[PDB]
Formats: sequence, structure tokens, C-alpha cells
Amino acid sequence: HPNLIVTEQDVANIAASWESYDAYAEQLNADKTNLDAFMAEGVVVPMPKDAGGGYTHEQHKRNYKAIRNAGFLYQVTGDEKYLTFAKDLLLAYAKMYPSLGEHPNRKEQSPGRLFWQSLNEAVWLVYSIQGYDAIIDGLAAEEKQEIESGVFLPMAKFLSVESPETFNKIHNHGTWAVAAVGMTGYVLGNDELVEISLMGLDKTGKAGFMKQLDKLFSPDGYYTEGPYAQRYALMPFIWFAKAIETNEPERKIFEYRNNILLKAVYTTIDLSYAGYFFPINDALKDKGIDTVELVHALAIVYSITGDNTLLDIAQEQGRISLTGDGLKVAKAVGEGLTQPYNYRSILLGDGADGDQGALSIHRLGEGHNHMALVAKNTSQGMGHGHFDKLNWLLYDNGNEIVTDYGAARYLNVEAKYGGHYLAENNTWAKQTIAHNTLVVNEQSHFYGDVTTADLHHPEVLSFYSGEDYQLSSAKEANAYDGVEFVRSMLLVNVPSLEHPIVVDVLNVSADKASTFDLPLYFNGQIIDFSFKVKDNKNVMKMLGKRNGYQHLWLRNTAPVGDASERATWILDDRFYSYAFVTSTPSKKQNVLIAELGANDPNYNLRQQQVLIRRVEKAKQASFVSVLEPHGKYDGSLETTSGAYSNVKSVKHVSENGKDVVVVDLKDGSNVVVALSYNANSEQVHKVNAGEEAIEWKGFSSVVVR
Amino acid sequence: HPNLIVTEQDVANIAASWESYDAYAEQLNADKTNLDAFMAEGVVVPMPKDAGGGYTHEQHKRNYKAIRNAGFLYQVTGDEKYLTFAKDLLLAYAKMYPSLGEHPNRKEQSPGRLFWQSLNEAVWLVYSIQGYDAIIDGLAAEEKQEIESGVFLPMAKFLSVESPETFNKIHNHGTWAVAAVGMTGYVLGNDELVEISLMGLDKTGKAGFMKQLDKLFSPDGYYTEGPYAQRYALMPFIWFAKAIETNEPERKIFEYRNNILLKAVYTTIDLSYAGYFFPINDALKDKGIDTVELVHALAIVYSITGDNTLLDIAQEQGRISLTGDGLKVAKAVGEGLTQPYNYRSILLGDGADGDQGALSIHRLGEGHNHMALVAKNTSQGMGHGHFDKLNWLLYDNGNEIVTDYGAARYLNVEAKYGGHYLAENNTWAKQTIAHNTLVVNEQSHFYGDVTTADLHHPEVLSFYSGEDYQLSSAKEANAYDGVEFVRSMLLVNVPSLEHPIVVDVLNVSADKASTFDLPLYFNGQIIDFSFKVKDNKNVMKMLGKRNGYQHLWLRNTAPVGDASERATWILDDRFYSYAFVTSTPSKKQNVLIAELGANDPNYNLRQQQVLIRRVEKAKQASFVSVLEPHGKYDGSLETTSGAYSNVKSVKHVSENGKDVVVVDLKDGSNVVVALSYNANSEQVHKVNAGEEAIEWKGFSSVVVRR
Ligand SMILES: [Zn+2]
Ligand SMILES: [Zn+2]
Repeated sequence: HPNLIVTEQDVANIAASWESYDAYAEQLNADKTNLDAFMAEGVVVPMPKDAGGGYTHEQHKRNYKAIRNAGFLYQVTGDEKYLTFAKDLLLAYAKMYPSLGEHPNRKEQSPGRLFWQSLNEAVWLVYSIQGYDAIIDGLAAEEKQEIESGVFLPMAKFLSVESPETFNKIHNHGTWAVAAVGMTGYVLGNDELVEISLMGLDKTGKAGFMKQLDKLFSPDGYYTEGPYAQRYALMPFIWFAKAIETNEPERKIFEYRNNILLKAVYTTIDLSYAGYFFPINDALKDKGIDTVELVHALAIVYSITGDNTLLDIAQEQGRISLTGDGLKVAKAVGEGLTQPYNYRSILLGDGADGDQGALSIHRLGEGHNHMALVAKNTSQGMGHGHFDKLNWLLYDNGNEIVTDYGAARYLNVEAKYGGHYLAENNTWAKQTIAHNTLVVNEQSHFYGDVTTADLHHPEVLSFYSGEDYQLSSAKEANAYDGVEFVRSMLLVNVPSLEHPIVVDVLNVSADKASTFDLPLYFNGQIIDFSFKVKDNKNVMKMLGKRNGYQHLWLRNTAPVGDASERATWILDDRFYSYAFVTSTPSKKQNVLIAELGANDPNYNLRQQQVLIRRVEKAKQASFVSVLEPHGKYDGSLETTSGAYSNVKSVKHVSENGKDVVVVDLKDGSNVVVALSYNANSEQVHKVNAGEEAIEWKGFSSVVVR
Repeated sequence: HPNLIVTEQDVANIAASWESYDAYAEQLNADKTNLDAFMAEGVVVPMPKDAGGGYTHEQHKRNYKAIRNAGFLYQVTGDEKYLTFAKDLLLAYAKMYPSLGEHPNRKEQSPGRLFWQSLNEAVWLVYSIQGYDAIIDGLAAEEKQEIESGVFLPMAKFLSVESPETFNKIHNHGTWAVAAVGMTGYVLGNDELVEISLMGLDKTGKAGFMKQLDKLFSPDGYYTEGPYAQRYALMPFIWFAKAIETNEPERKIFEYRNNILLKAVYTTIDLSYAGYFFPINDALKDKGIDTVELVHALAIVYSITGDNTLLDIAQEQGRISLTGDGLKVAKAVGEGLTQPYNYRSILLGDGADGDQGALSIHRLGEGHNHMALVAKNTSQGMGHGHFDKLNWLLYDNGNEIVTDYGAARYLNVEAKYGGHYLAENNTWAKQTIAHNTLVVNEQSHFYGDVTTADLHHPEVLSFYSGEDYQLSSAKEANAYDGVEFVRSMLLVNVPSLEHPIVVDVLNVSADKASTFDLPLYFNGQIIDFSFKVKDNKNVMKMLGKRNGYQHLWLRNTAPVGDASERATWILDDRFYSYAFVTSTPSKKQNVLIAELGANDPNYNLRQQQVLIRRVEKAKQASFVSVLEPHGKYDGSLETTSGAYSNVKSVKHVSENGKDVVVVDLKDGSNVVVALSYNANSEQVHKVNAGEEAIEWKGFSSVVVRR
């Protein structure tokens, strides 16, 4: 002991060299200093009272971190004050725990004792057991016995046999539970606890850790609920794996399922941009790569693989794992071994077999602050999922440009409903109108019904990644009765332009005349519009009555027609121009500029603007657009250039269900995008685009003339 | 040569050691790389066509930087291609310039030729003449005469004798003009041009540089228009001074007016927080200490003084002056000589004599991310001034907390009205309602009349800075007919609390019963309010008809009364709680939550929220409040602590014009603030609060009672 997340040899290596690595030493010293301050407050173990974000909740969180850090610092420095503090905390817990019933403000579905919900109880155990592992050296037999019978065994029992619906769950809450109990199993030398964690309560392998490894990741290491859920699941997966590896290496856990755990870690990184995870489905916008689950996971994977490109990400994290694996990262960074991360455009198939729709991630450009397009053509993702089939996000210049709201929630802020999902999470954040995808008749996809949405996934039609252009194309046939829509999204490299451009083609057919809405949630300040806004007459009225529309104010409506229109905005030092045209038999076309905040008496919603393209009384529409990063603005040096869009216009023609988009540029050149929706790469196609005839092979073609 | 902003000795020093200093070398190499790329485009000198932010405007800007940079790099590297490019640009300018009339899209008030306004023309000359100075010794006599007779002399003549209304102006546009002409005079060895720059066109000293030094700064080096104008004026002041020093050291320009230029540089720094200038009056929110004027000025002042605390600020700038003076900064930093900047609480008297009201800057805490309260008790500042007497700003934790909008303008963005002031600059940004100060009957101070406002300044009643607390108190008796108001703002050190708290007391008396509004423009996301908002019925109406009110949407109203109320919000990793109570005979009082964006069809205005305290109908009110930073939110590590306010309530009592504020804390302790408005430090005062009697001496007292 220790022999779990750190080994005795790890401790010896850390003791020998931690002061030699500047960032590791700064990290370790910060922790030491902070713990010293916490210790001066004494041993403070309150009776459970408060739910999420409340005092007792955050106090017991502070204690599990203290137990773990104290144990580590005892091993590394030899200072008995850290042993004594960790010991005294655990003895206080051992005295208190046996008397605890259900938390007084418990969560209905999975209650805890120490905590309002059993989830945090599992986290407590994961951390606290490591601290215990690290202090066993300095404890008397009777102290071990008291702590083990007082808190560890009763808590392990609670989280396992007394909570079968969580422990046998094939879900990240199950992952946390089996990691907590299994790690306890390894530290305490309790084979039963280890076995039930690996193979479920009945030990058959129908549930448990091995089943979770098979079910909770696609073969490429993608977690269906999204990056936010993925990074959270990554800790109990990678820490229980680390524990299995240090105790039972013969199980070859890091080889399991074609190295699924390694793949899960790389995929977590590939679900981020400029340090932040793509905020799709339930997600908080401030969650990024310095989150501790990925800090630890990266160190573990670096230790296994020696992949020096991981060191690039490590530097971007600005936080290092205080472990033996972290020491290896610090050493390699200090030796100048860092290589750049190889960002790839990837198609991540959804579900355990990677066959339930997919998340497309298209990247173009050098370094971390490149251009990234995300096409969300994924399955539902259960109750965590948003009603946003074929949604998209755009990143550029280190910023989110075309955005996803994430969840309506304030993490661990008790005054915001105990840090839990707010009423507006369902009524705003999940709804289709809140996203950059098609809304029909002011109703959400699947009519906002999770049960229906869970039965369906989008059909991916094409994925292409080349030096000329990038493409994803997908079909949604099940979101509404008598409606089908297809969306193709492209990143096009135009040599004459500073930055790649997005081309978007969203086609819709409906049995009955409908309203079609396509929002664009943008980040930045409007410079100008090509269209004329109607006077709002000094009032903003709620946009609509239901399904998220009741949360939007209408700031202006602007009538539009056959010709393409433009909106240009600034964000930091770059301009963005959205050129858009909609082909439809209907003449009832209008642009709505809306702002978030109606039906929000509790001020839970952020300020946010949106450009909504609306067609009314239509059975068919082709929403076409271009998104163009351009120019420079430097407020510091007081300069600018290329502030005007280089797109003169956008035109669209559809013939025999095949699409042609012509982007006319200001220098007299043009870009032609052609879509056949036919996978046969050798099949020739022909479309009459007004004057000229367009001829191409394959699913798609892009030509710059 | 060179002998202006850099000297021959400077070049020697740089040549001997520039690659020894990492940051200096990195920036020099960056400039070199950028210039090489620019040079690959060839010599591109378009005929003048576009105004602010337009192509020709920004191209000629790129060119003046290129000429200066090329000159410098020629001197440092000895590479002739840099000489050749600087020469070729200037010869192209020499060919074009004599043919130029007024710019085709010229500014009415002060037209340029190369640029739409003469201001940018002066900047061009200031930069380009340094480039010329650096290459002149490598040019043939005929090339020198072509450049001098073709561009520099006619431009100097244009900016001076042909523009007497600008050249003789006691204003920073006059400073830019005299710097441009005077620097030209030194480089060309033309005594006439130097003399008229120093002493005005008629050489009497009624106008010119020396007069500007006397009139444009207070004795403490404060520029009346505000930090945004100060930093801009700082370049021609400090660079012309530098040129004067390298050519005529006997003038002792850096000693003039008790070291006014040195004080002006320090004051510029003292007008910043966490790298950004206080956005008072006409200001753009992205203007900060890395602005080149302060970069060069700081290096110059460091070279003169050897003040190692300036090195702390230089590091925060993240940009170094590529000069000999900048080399000394880089050297001193590399030698580990940096000391922390000594931030001071200061009273900056306004006007040339520092006697027209004042800008109070109160600072508390260590490092750069401390707490800073700004009390704007200043004169109008003429056309650039806002109608916001007794306005305040609060900074904390590296952020602006209680805010000032600045100007409605997008710098060099041609599509936003040629980068000029937008319609909403006058109708929104200048108006009193857009600020954190008293608004009477929905009209701005001085009824929004700049002529009236220019005649008056607030009366500073008290300024105190101690370990226990900080205070500014000021009176405004002229903003409205038959209205007088007094505001006292405090920063209070409460040992039991994590951060200092603001205490605010704003008293108003009016001859006629009036509506009183006190806005608070805050930065961050609302957590909760103690009050109960009325249902807005799914509509936001424009808040009022005139004077800035026409740009706000009413989101919610909520009734308030005798008991104090609270708003708590979050910004990054900290919470802020505003506890507030208003003493008044008024039957009704309301809190209005409003949002910016009404009457903004062109989307010129930013998203912004505001909490407005309204007294419906009264002759008197005392607006009392506490602003409290507290707690921690960490979204990365997923923890919180101290997220609830520690202020239980705030209570106010007035007796015989003397104020007592009691702040009750959740741990059962309290803070008592007493204000007598009597400057006699020995005078005893008594006010009956609850049943307790509050007794103290002096203008103010603050006691923390455990
Ligand atoms: Zn979403
Ligand atoms: Zn202002």
C-alpha cells in the first residue's frame, strides 16, 4: 500500500524527482498549500442536510478531496500531519456512517445517505479509498478495522447490494458505483466486492464493469449521451481500469475490446475545440479539457502509449495528474518531447455498434484554433438528449461561432434549484427551436417526446474528408408525421479566400402545407444586414406559444424574397458573413431576429440572439446558406482589413431531386457545389442551372471556377 | 542619424544585445516576419478614396507603419532591402502628394488629403519621419530632396500654416499636428518647423506644444476628456518630447512643469484596471495598456527614472517598445529587477489647475486583480463628455463589475458609419440613464445640454484613504433646476469577510415632487432576487420615451418598500450581492429590470441588463446600498463555497442632515457607517438609530461591531 491509482514504486519515483519538474511541483505545492489551509479549520464532518451545492454537500466533497490529497502528501513528503488529518477524517466518518439513513433532502430515484443522491456518494468513495490506500502504512490494526467496518464496508454495501437498480445499471451512474465498490474491493483485499463490480451482483456478467465497457462506447470510443457525459464517465472507467491493471495485470484491461479505454480517451479529446467540449445534449458551456477526468486519463494513456502528441494537449490543459503517470507526462514535457496533436476529421457512429447515426467532426486548418464543423446526425441519447436532429455547430479562431445552448442548469449553485436541471431545461434547452436545425409547425422533433425519439436515428448518407472539401449528409425521415428532411454540410477550401467556407443545404418535403423555421444561433455583434427590418414599434412580443417559442422575444421581422440575403457580424478579431437563400414555391418568407428571455421570471436563461429563417404555408423548401469567416479587426493596434464579405450572392437550383449551389464571389469567380444524393462514385449527373449546364460524377462535386 | 525616437547610441546598444533578451527578440522577429510578408506585396500606394476603416485609409496606415518598421530594421540588421523598401514607398508618396487636393470623402471640420481627416495625416507623418530619419544616411542627395520637397515639406505645410484652426488648437488634435510638424523639423534640420510647433504659428506661445503641456493636463497629469483620450494624446506628447530631448536636451523637456510628462504616464497607468482603461466618457471597451502609446511612454519613463515597478506593468502589457528605451526595459526584466506596481488610492483633480471636481480612484487588495472603485465627480470634458455626474464603476477579480458603457462606435469598421460615432452615441451612450447615477424625471443631467454642462463641475466634499476604509463624497447642485444631490461612496475593510464591501449613500432633495431613478449596470448572470417580480405578460415595452429611456426594454417590475432588498449575481468564479434600501416619504417604490436594444434598428447596441431603483413621487430620497463580492464557483473542478450573501440587511437613518447606515451581517456582527458632511475632524456628532445612539467625530466614521 498504496497499490491502486498510485503504487509504492510510483511514490518512490515521485519523492525522488517531483521538485525537478516545474509545472508538477507548482501543482503539488498549490495542493499542499490549499490542504494546509483546509487543515487549519480542523476536522469538519457535518451531519448530512443539504442537497446539491448546499453546505454539507460541498463540505463532504471538500473532505473526499482532502482525504485523497492528504494520503498522497503523506506518502510523498513523509509528514505525519497529513496522515493524522486523513486518519481523523476517516475515523469521524466511521463513527457517523453506521447511523445514517436516507439523506434528509434525498433525490427521489437514487437517494444517498452522506449525499442527496448516491452518485456523489460513489465519487466520495472513489476518492476516499485512494486516501486510505495511501495511509495504511501509518495506521494501527484497530484503526484499519474501525474505518473499514465503520464507513468503507457499509458504504460499499449501500452502493451495491442495497442499490441493485444503480449497481446493475448499464449507465455512467453504474460505472461510478462499480468503480467505487471495486476499488474498495482491491484496497480491502475483498474478492467479493471486486467480483460483483466486474461481473454484476449475480456475477454472471449480465451487468457490471465488463458489460459497461461493451455497451457504453461505440467501437471508436464514443459515448452516446455526448462529450459532457463522456468525460464524466471517463474517470470511473479509467480509474477502475488503473486499479485493475495495478492489482490484476493478467486481466489485460487496457487491451480489452480492441483497446476501448485508450480509444475513449482520444475520442474525448477529439470531442473538444480550443479547450472546450462540444456542448451538444445536456452540457455546460464551461466544461473543458482541464476537467480532472481527462487530466488523469491523458496521463494514464501517455504512460501506456508514449504518444508524444498527447503532450500538446497536456500543455493546453494547464493541469497535470499528481500521480506516477502524471510524473511521466511532466518528465517528457520537460525533455522537450512535445509533438503537435494530429486533429482529424472523423465520423463517429453512434451506439454500441456504431451504427445508429453519427457525429461528424470536420476540421480544417493548423494548430488548435482551426475551423471545426460539427454535424449532429446522432441517435437520441435518452433523457439527456436534445430534440435537434441534424443540428450543427461551427468553431473558428478559438471561438464558438454557431452555437449550441447546452443545458439550463447552474452547477452546484444551491440558489438555482440545488444545482439541478431548471424548469427551462425541458421547456427551452431541449427544444428544437433552441437549435440550428429545422422546426416544423413550431413543434419539436418527435413532438418533444423522448420515448418516440429513442426509437429512431438519422440516416447518414455520405461522409467525405479531402484537401479540396469536406462533406456530411444525413436524412431525417421520422421527426414529424408526413415530413422528411435531408441536410448536407460542407467545408470548402477556396484558394482565393482567407478561410474555408461552410455550405449548407437543408431540403424538406411535407405532405401538408407547413411552417418551416431554420434558426442560426450566432456569437458576436451584428455589423449589418442586407435586408430591411420592419419597425418593431417599441415592443417585443413573445415569439410563439409553445415548445420553446414562449422563451423568445421577437426583436424584428424582415420580409425576404427570391434573392439571397446577408448578415455580417464581428466576434473578437474576425468577421463572419452568413449568406442565405431559400428555394420554395411559397412567397411567405421572413427573417425573424429574436432574443432569449421570455417566460424567464427567475432569470435562469442567458442573453442570446438568433436569426430565424421562416417559410409559411409550404410543402417544399431548400434552405441554402454560406458561412464565411473573413477579415481582421485589431482593437489594440487599431487596424482592420477585409471587413466586407467576399460573397456577392448565393443561388440554388434543384432538378430531379439533385441540387446545384452557385456561390458568386466579388472578384468575379464562383464556386459550384453539386449534390446528387447517389453514392455511386462513377454515376454521371446533369443539372440545368439557369444558363449553364452542370455535369459531375458521384454523390457530390465542388468546383472553383 | 537616426536621432529622433531612436539614436545612433540606441542602435549600437540594440545591435550589441537584442538577441540576448527573449521577449524583445521575439517581437522584433515578429515585426521582421510581418514586414517581409508585406514587402512581398510590393509598393502599394493607392490614390486616396476611402474614409475611416476603408481600404485606402487602412492601406496608408499599413504604409506608415511599414516605413517606420523598415527604417528601424535597416538600422538593426544592416539589410539594404529594408532601406530600399522605405525609400521606394517614400518616393511613391513624393510623386503622388503634390497633386493631392482635399480627400474625396473628407471630414467637414478638419479635412485631410491622404486621409479623410487631418488627424490620421499627422499620425502618418509622425511614423514616416522616423523611418526617413533611419534611412537618410543611406540615400543619395537627389533622393532626399525629392522625398523632402515632395511629401514631408508639403505635408508639414498642410498640417501647420494651411490648417491654423487645428495647428493652433489647444486639444490633442493640436498635439498630433505639432508633434508631426516638429519631428519633421528636427529630422530635416528646419528651425522654422520646430519653432512654430513649440510656440504656435505666430511664435508667441499663445498656442503650440508648450501651451498644450500647461493646459491639457492637471498638475497631476490627468487629461480632462478621460483615459481614452489621455492614452491617445500620450503618444504625440511623449514622442515629440523624446525628439526634443534627443535633439535639444538643454530644453529639459522631461522636467517641464514639475515633470508633467512623467506624471502623465503614471496617471495613464493609474487609470487602468487589469489591463484596461476605465471606460468613462467617450471610450471603447477594448482599449487597454498594450496600446502602443503607453508601451512607448512606459519605456521612455523607465529609461528616465529607473523605476523598477514599471517593469511589472510592462510584463502585463505583453508588448515591448522596439526602441533603445524598450531595450532597457527588456534588459531590466531579464535581470530580474521587476518590483510590484504600487497601486494607490488617488484623487485626480480635474481641469488644467486640478480644481474642477475630481476623479476618485479607490483601490484595495494585493496584485493586479484587486478591488477598485471609481467615483466620477468630474467636469464635463466638453463634447466627449457624458452626462453622468457622480457616476461610479466597480472592478473586482480582474473584471468590470459595475459598468460604464463607453461610446456607441465601432473603431475603423466602415460599415458602422465609417468607424465614426453612431446615432446612438448621443441618444444612448451619453445619457444619464445609461449610467450608475441619479436620474430626475427621466431627464439627463443639465437636460443633456453640453453648453450648460460645460459651465459646472461637482463639488468634492471629502476624500479619505486608510486601512480601515476609503471614502469619496461629492455634491452636484447644478444638474437640474431646484435639485441638489450628494453621493458618498465607501470601500470598507471588514476583517470577517473575504473581500471589501462598497457602501453607497446618495441623497437627493428637490423643490418639486419628482421621480428619482438610480440604475446599476452590472456584469454577470442573475442568481436570484429577494423581491417578487410582477408577471411581464409576455411582452417587453420600451421603458420611456426620451433621453435614453427609448433604448431600454422593461423586462420586469417589482415593488419594494421599507425593508432592504437584494440582488445576487455570478461572474466567472465569484458572486456579487447588491443589498439596497431607499429612505423616502414616497408612497411607492419599484425596482425595474431593463435590457438594452429598443430603438436600435441597425443593431449598434450591445446586449446589457440593468437594475433600476425608482422612487415614484417625492421631494427627498436617500438611496443606500452595499455591494459585496463573496464566495467561489469553479466550473472546472465542480465546486462552490460561500455562494450566499453574508449581508442580512441594510438599514438607514437620517437625523438633522446626518446619515447612519447599519449593515447587519449573518454572523450577528454589524458595520456602522456614519456621515456628518462636516469637514471639521474634531466635531462630535450624534444620531439616534434604532434605540441605540450613534456617536462619532468628523466627516465620516466606520465601525465594525463584532
Ligand atoms: Zn442542445
Ligand atoms: Zn459613459
